[PDB]
Amino acid sequence: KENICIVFGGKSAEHEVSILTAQNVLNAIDKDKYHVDIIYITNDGDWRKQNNITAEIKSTDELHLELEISQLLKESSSGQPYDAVFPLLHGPNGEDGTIQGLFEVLDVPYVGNGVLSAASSMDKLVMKQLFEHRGLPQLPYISFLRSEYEKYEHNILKLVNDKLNYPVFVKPANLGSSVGISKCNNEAELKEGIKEAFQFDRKLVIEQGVNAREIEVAVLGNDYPEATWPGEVVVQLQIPADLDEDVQLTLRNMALEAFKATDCSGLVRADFFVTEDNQIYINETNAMPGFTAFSMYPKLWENMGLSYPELITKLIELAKERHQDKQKNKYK
Amino acid sequence: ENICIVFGGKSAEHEVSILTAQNVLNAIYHVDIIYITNDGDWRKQNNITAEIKSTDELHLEISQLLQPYDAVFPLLHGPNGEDGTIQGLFEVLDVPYVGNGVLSAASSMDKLVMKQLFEHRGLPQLPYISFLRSEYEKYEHNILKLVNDKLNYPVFVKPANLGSSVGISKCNNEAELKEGIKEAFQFDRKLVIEQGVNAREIEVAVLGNDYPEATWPGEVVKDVAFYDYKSKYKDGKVQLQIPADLDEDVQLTLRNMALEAFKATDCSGLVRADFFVTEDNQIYINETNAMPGFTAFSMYPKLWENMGLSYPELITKLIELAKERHQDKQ
Ligand SMILES: Nc1ncnc2c1ncn2[C@@H]1O[C@H](COP(=O)(O)OP(=O)(O)OP(=O)(O)O)[C@@H](O)[C@H]1O
Ligand SMILES: Nc1ncnc2c1ncn2[C@@H]1O[C@H](COP(=O)(O)OP(=O)(O)O)[C@@H](O)[C@H]1O
Ligand SMILES: [K+]
Ligand SMILES: [K+]
Ligand SMILES: [K+]
Ligand SMILES: [K+]
Ligand SMILES: [Mg+2]
Ligand SMILES: [Mg+2]
Repeated sequence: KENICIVFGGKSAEHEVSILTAQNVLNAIDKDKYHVDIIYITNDGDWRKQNNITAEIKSTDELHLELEISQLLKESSSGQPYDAVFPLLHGPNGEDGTIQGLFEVLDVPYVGNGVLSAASSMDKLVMKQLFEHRGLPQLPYISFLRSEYEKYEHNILKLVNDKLNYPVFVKPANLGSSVGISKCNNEAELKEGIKEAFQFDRKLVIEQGVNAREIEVAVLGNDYPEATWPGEVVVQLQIPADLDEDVQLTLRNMALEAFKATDCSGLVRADFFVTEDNQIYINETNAMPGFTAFSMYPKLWENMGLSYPELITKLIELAKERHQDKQKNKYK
Repeated sequence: ENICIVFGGKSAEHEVSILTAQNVLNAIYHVDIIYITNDGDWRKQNNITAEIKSTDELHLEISQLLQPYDAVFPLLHGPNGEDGTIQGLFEVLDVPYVGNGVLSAASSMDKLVMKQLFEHRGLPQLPYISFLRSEYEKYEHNILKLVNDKLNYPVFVKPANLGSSVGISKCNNEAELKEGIKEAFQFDRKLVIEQGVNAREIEVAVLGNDYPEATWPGEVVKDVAFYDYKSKYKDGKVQLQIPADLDEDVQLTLRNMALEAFKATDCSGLVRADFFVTEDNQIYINETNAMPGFTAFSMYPKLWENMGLSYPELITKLIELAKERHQDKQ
């Protein structure tokens, strides 16, 4: 058997769905193939651990678990070091690169994106700037800092009025999912949206609004990633999405380009806007997308013939490969 | 107030981090130090009341190693310290720290991401190419032909995430380029190859959080063209000049470029911007460094001394910026 550790919970608003995700992942892992330990991070930051999961998780209640951090991750309960650590955290303090940096300092192998890819895909501005260098189409947008807005509010609003068309969307640069995002139908709502998002962040983006369908593509791999056929979020899903053949192939190639633009590893989900006349814009990539048994990312791969337990195993094997390829770097 | 100095690191710049730590300790508070060996082992020594006489005497649970400290001051160079990794550990433990955050340290260490962000900011750069080890094995031929068609010999092959000129080689033709690529791949999975330029090498120091300030530029006056590892730390044939012999408008251009490069990676605390200036007065930016060296051969402290900010004041100012940034997070 191989030794795996699941990390879930976290100082997050999505604390409960991370626990729900852990139940689906734990119940999908073949216990005869993997020795499984779990680490539960409470809403206060305390780390708690339970050893050797051998039965099915019957309720999300029993995953609420009620030693130092380096000791919990260093050794499996079998005594050996873990072969892979699978974090299932969402939002800030989870997919922002911090816990990945902790994994790197402690030299533990882990599933998913690394420090650079997680942090660059989290920051809305950096994400768009790397997409633009790659040549990916994006909606017109403006960005500025809180310091600049305190002094140049008049000039910033004049640029928005000229370059963009209403409605517009105001988004904080480094916050959680749908946290501080406001659709603004006039300039009065625009200024109120800027004040709301600056109350918790120092950097802002303002996007041109678009009338389009939301199409998503799932990517899996390290150095030779593969993309799925696209799906749509009608939350109800439609897999595969009803698209023209040339749009389906364009989106799969763009998802591979977005994966490379942020130097991703393991997985990513590329979300697009597709209008009625087949105009394509990339919205964002998700370093740790929804991973429940009914989420879009696993269902997109099920349509490709990859089952949920096989997807979990493939991500673990990618974690081992990325760790091995890191050791062959010289550091002396 | 209690400060903790972290130095060493699992990095090819290990010895440089030790030399940087000696001067920061000798010029700086209740001071504790943590020595990370070249293999990644943490070793702590409490209370440095006396003066550090040699680099040799600095060859000495992580959560318990970190009254709690008012600020932790990392002096790590290169991977596993200057690339966002140890900054993420500080974030999880909710401990204030000096310098750049997770994203800023990571995006400035990776020279490819750095160049792409500098390009979007509008900064001038030399023509370059980048590729992964996986791509070079399946596409070696057209990659070497892309160097011939897009770049111009001589070229400089570099690992993406390193410093102190480790892994860099100047290649005058395709035969030397193929050896430089094989050598650079020993340090990283990703490379950058730049068109070479004949130019003077100028550096500018930046300091601050939401309102950074930049110094006057200085020049690395040298006889050799390649400022390699031996030229940087092994012998004193190279002389620094602060400020540099440049026109007033050229010096002001370099300050404004350093501020834009600081903001291009959303820097916090400090950064050092390095430039190339040709004989016909053309300007390219080379790189920025999230934690520049503080060795006797370094320039970041000397650049701020010329501004009237002495060495002990520079250390204190960096600690204040760390406490300010931490309070804004909480
Ligand atoms: N395109 C180029 N043209 C001419 N010289 C170059 C070029 N690229 C690199 N060099 C030489 O290599 C040296 C190091 O370059 P670079 O800044 O890329 O490496 P580094 O290790 O990041 O530097 P540092 O030690 O400051 O971190 C420079 O001082 C310069 O002399
Ligand atoms: N420019 C836009 N035009 C139309 N709808 C948008 C635009 N930007 C965001 N939205 C809507 O807002 C939702 C959240 O936007 P997104 O940037 O994905 O937030 P997050 O990254 O926090 O999930 C999306 O599902 C989308 O439907
Ligand atoms: K994102
Ligand atoms: K750098
Ligand atoms: K030539
Ligand atoms: K340099
Ligand atoms: Mg979204
Ligand atoms: Mg450097």
